[PDB]
Amino acid sequence: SALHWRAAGAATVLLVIVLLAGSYLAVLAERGAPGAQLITYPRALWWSVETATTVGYGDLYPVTLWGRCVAVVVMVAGITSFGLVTAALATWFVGREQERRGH
Amino acid sequence: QVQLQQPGAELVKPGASVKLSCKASGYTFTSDWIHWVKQRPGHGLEWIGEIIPSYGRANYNEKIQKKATLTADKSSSTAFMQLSSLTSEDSAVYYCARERGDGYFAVWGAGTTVTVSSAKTTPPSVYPLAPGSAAQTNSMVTLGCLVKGYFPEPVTVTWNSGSLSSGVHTFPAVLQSDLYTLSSSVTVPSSSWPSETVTCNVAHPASSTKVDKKIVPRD
Amino acid sequence: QVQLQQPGAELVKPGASVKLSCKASGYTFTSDWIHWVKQRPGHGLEWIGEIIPSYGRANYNEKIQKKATLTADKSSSTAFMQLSSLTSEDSAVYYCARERGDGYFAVWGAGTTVTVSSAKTTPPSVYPLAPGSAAQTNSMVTLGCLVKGYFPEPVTVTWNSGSLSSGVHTFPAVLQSDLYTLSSSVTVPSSSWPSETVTCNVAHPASSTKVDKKIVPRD
Amino acid sequence: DILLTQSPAILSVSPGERVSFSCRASQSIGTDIHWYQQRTNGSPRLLIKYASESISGIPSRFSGSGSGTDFTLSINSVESEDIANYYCQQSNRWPFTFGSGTKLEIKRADAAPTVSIFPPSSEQLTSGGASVVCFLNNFYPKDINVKWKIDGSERQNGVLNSWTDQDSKDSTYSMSSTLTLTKDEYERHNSYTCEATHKTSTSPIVKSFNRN
Repeated sequence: SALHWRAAGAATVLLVIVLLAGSYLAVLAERGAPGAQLITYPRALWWSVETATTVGYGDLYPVTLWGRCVAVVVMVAGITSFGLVTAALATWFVGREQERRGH
Repeated sequence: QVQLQQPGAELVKPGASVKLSCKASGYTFTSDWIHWVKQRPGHGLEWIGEIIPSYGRANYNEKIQKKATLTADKSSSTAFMQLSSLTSEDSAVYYCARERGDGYFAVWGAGTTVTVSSAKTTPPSVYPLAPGSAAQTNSMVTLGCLVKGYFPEPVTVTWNSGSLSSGVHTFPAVLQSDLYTLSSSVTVPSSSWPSETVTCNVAHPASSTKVDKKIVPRD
Repeated sequence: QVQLQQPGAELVKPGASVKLSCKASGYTFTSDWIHWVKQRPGHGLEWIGEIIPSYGRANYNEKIQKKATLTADKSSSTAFMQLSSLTSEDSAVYYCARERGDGYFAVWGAGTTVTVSSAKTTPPSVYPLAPGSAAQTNSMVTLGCLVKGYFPEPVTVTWNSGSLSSGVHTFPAVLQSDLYTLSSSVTVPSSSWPSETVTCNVAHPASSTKVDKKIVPRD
Repeated sequence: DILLTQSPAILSVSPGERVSFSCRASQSIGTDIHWYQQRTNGSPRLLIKYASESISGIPSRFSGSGSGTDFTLSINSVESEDIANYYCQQSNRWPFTFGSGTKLEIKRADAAPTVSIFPPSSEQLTSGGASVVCFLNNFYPKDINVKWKIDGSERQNGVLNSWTDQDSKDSTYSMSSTLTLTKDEYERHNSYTCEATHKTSTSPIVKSFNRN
């Protein structure tokens, strides 16, 4: 099993860990901030997914410094993760294209 | 099971502080928040604050004078609320409740009656109330017991250690010269008393006292 | 076509239940939702609920006592509404309508009159109403027929199996000793009757009865 | 902070009738409204969550509807055990907030009080005190007067009255009237009587005893 597939697998596991830790820590950052909506675990988890995929729905977002710090890590993990799957598919196609010219 | 166990009462001198306890059982998650809610007599529910025991962070109602400090003991599954420098404004029932981080109080403690007063704790006197000799009986009969000269609130009255629940009234205490008085009433089929026994049980949490009193006919 | 076919009436004893049917025709999509709407006499439209026949999922109005259960038969293109434990609150016209999943009721059924009552179904008696001998005729003449002692509602009156529509009044029923009565009126040029025939047709869905009555001059 | 308005404060209904409690939020909170029941001397109990979701343990009789700002808790066919204060609570925005509460009150048939007089107890006399207790039990409506007479003369000193809230067993009310004297004041009168004036009788209901 090639590096690029191990890495994509790793990045998926690591992103799901980031989405759960992020759920938990967003609620922990945002409770105590009057007006905050990112304060129960289930919608925190939905929030973490729409943040990682950079969907920017705009139904939920953090209003505190530590919530926003948590948000930044989730976004970076999401963009890296999905970038790494792209790199992995590039490698696969470059390989399949070497072979298809008998290199 | 009882998910949340709180002490029935605390008496506190004006100016003094008190730590309320809340010992949790059933399922505990990392996600669990313990909340505290204040209810003054004849008034509604007031959210005081929250703590997450797994991390130990606490948030408080901004809109009210901060009286409280929340701590928890991870090992003994107990949350504490330190109310400090109390006055008669702070006399109330304080509930603890458990929230799974999903927004609603699944389960509440039975609540701690906190009374701020300079007066001494006093256990109640319990007195039987059996009818007079000349009173005619219906198919039913009414018995009671008189719980007087106790402080502070509350008391819990039960009949036949809790097995008698149908036909029971407990009147709200009246307060007279820094001592409370109430009475409770029980109705049973006239045939069933006194051949079947009838006992009032009177717990006074503040004095750690519980007394029974059998109701027998007047001699 | 008629896109949605509902039975004209159902009588239901208080406490009893009833299944209303709604047989669809024209185009059917996977996307199609069938809705039910309640209208009490002299009142407005009340959304009861929806089902998607292709998947069989149903949603209901939360704001009202759940009386209904929606099912559909994919094969017979029929949606059903089981209303259970009815009372006189539930007496009403229930419409079914079809929505293409784009938000508006393109087409409605003719509606089922549901009456909750302990009274027996009774077909109507139909009586002619031809003028008396002494009545003078204008260029027009007025004829009618009297539909009395039926239960429950409704009846449908038509003239000349529906070919006569201009000059027709049907009065709302009045209710007297658990039986309804109404009358309907028809005006035709005085020349055209009786040389051209005039027949009232009286359908009573609840009793599966339809009767004709020719209006002829009094002998 | 979100304000929850519960109007009206009191809701009267007849037995078996449908009842709706309103909760209005000061801004949209989707379906993040939860409903609690608190009976007399009892702790709150969750009835409905997220505006409409059943809790196991709760009679099917209870339901919830609404979204945004306007929320309704409903009971189809009320009964005596429903007598309580009902609160709403939001979890959309920090901090969580409660509605001011709505009391349910049932209008049942008029019922005359069952009256019981108790002479003071020997145990009480032993401590130089004497309380004469009168129970006016299971009556409706809740308006009622109690009169004390000693030896046929009316008495007002040393009398303390307590009324219960509407009973969650039968929708009735009850009241205690307790005449307190010293052993001595009690020892120098014969007859103690408790007289109850209620809507259900033009005549008082009277109970007496003689210390003899």
